[PDB]
Amino acid sequence: VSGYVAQEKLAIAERYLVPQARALCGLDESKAKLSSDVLTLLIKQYCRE
Amino acid sequence: GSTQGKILCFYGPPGVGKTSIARSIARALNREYFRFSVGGMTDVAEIKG
Ligand SMILES: Nc1ncnc2c1ncn2[C@@H]1O[C@H](COP(=O)(O)OP(=O)(O)O)[C@@H](O)[C@H]1O
Repeated sequence: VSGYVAQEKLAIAERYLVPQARALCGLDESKAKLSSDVLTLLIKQYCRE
Repeated sequence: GSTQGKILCFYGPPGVGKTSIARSIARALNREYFRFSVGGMTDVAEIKG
């Protein structure tokens, strides 16, 4: 297995990561939306790994 | 809703009141207090047994 491209992390995190952590805090999407724009800013800036 | 976890740390020069606020929060939330130093510990018998 390899690493991941900057854009690639977006398609991961919107599906396979965000809902999981949403189940960790026990909320549903109805009250805690997180747009794509927040995700691209996150991965582009705050985490280079 | 429910209680939620997160870990937290305070840091600064010794004796700033770190542990003091710890216990103060412990009696704020009403949770029980228990210090556990781990500076320089090595053996696994004191952590896992
Ligand atoms: N704002 C504050 N209010 C009350 N006590 C303080 C404050 N700042 C520092 N102290 C004092 O600093 C000392 C440090 O204690 P503590 O936080 O319990 O452990 P540590 O030495 O690891 O910081 C305590 O005796 C405490 O009274």
